[PDB]
Amino acid sequence: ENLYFQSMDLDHILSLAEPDMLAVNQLIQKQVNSDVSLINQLGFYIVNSGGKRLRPLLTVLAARALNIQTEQHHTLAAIIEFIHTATLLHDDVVDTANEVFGNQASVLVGDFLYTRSFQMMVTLDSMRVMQILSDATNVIAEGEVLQLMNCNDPDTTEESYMEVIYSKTARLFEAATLLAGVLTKQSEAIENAMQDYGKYLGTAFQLVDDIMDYAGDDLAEGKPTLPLLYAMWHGNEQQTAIIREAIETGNGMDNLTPILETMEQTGALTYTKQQALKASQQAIDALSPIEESVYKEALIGLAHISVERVA
Amino acid sequence: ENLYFQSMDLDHILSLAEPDMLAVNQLIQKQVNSDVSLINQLGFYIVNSGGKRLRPLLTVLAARALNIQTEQHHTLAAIIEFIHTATLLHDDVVDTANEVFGNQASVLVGDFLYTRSFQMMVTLDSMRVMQILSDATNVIAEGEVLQLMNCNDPDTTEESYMEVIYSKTARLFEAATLLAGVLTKQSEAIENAMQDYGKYLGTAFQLVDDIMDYAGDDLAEGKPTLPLLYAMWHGNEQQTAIIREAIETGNGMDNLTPILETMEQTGALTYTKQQALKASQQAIDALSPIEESVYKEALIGLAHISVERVA
Ligand SMILES: O=C(O)CCCC(=O)O
Ligand SMILES: O=C(O)CCCC(=O)O
Repeated sequence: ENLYFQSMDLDHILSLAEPDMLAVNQLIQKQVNSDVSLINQLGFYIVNSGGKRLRPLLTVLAARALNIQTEQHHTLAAIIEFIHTATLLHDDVVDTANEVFGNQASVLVGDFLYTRSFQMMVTLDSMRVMQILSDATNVIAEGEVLQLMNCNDPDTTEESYMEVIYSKTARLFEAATLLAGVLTKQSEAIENAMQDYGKYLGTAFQLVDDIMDYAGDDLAEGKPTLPLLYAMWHGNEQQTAIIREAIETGNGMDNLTPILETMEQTGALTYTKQQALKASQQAIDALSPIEESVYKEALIGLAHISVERVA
Repeated sequence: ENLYFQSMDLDHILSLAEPDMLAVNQLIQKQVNSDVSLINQLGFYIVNSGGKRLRPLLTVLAARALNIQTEQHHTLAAIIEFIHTATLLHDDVVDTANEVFGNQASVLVGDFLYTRSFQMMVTLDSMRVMQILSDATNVIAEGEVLQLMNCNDPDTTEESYMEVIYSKTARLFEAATLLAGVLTKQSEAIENAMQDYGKYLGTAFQLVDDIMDYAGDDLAEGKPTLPLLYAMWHGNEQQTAIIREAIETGNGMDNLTPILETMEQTGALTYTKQQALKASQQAIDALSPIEESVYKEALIGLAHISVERVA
């Protein structure tokens, strides 16, 4: 009887969003602009298709699900993607544009994007927007530093890993969806609903990323992600010691297959997949208060799509 | 007859400002804080005496010259110094905390300070403050990129050099003094007066810095500053070619004394000193509309002090 039993697939999501996404991409091009040639060249290299990405998609779908009557979500989407791009540039120094243009330029163009995003925020003329994004971006910075601290630390806890995911990835998604609610003057209940959707969706996406690494860039650098940690926690004495050493010394690739084996035997990747599935469902469940629309259906489909590669 | 004929000296300026400056330094300590250990350690290393510096001094003197009735200038001073410190950290990558803690951490803690400064701005509850500082910080980023472009470029013009000084140094001073006017709800005329004071003061300070380099860190890196450029422009054919090559190749120290000689013969350092003197006087002249007070006298003394080492 239910003709719309299937969740919305990616092609339909992307077709639905396309007019908004192309408008975001155009705004990003016009906003990347400065008189300074190097900014324009590095900018082109890193953000020429910036409006055609996941965080802008989320943002425009959220705003349309909330019946936005302006084009302020195009500005918001560009802000969010500039924050993401600035973060990426800076993270690749501390670990690409920095390989191509140097650490220095990548840092400074990161700052150019970052500061420009705040200038765009000011055009929205909302102190609440500034509060939300200044809080979010400070959290991101803290999360990136916490991540850098955890590197080579085999005593990293599950809670600390999850705090890194939350701060460095999920918080920006959470802000984007909350801000769609702010711009459209929604109730506290609806704002909370959208905030939770973003937070959990972003969590799902990062968990899946960490799974797909092993399904070993992280291994190489001594990065303690959940699959590697969980394998260490549940492995036999020799397995645990191999992984501890890999984390401390970065020599994991010399024991690549034994480590991958430990992950299989302990169900470490499975456990991480379970956490991703949970986040995805929590995101979907958060949208209960939201009015039905094709944009709501797209947000639900995105949550399904986030964990598709993992089932 | 005039018992106060002498401009206020540095000891009197610093004594007058000390209660405010110690309050700024305390706020900076409390605001540097996070749960993340590395932020607290790098933070301590770079900003533990941040409230005892030139930009906070300027800011608190400006606000008191405008009869501020709150302590919002302590927040402003901390914001300005966080912006400066974040910039410095980032600039030292692209060229110290990065030598000590690594490029990566220095970049990210820079971002922590930067984003925290915006969170502090939000506490001032003024959209105009956010507009001014988002504009200023984007200008700084652009200026830092323009500087990086000019490096090793012997065709850099005087106008381009001055644009770098204006964007990378003077604009932040200009914002600080303008913002003292914004916080104390001054007229447009008084705001303009304070803005100009900061702009010209910051210009003076940077010119003096560039003079004092030669009075050869810049030489080493192919940096085209006014003294080196002017020497090239006015030197004989052999002198000009030596300096052109030094800029392009960074081999200037192999011709250290001939270059220094060219600067002497051409009056290149003198010409730059003349520009610094001019900026200093323009700053003093901008304060004409400001009500008399000991804080006004301190601002005037600071402008004199800026160029003292050069006369
Ligand atoms: O509701 C707020 O104003 C706080 C925003 C923090 C966030 O959830 O992203
Ligand atoms: O007056 C304004 O609102 C613009 C501030 C730019 C500046 O002079 O620093």
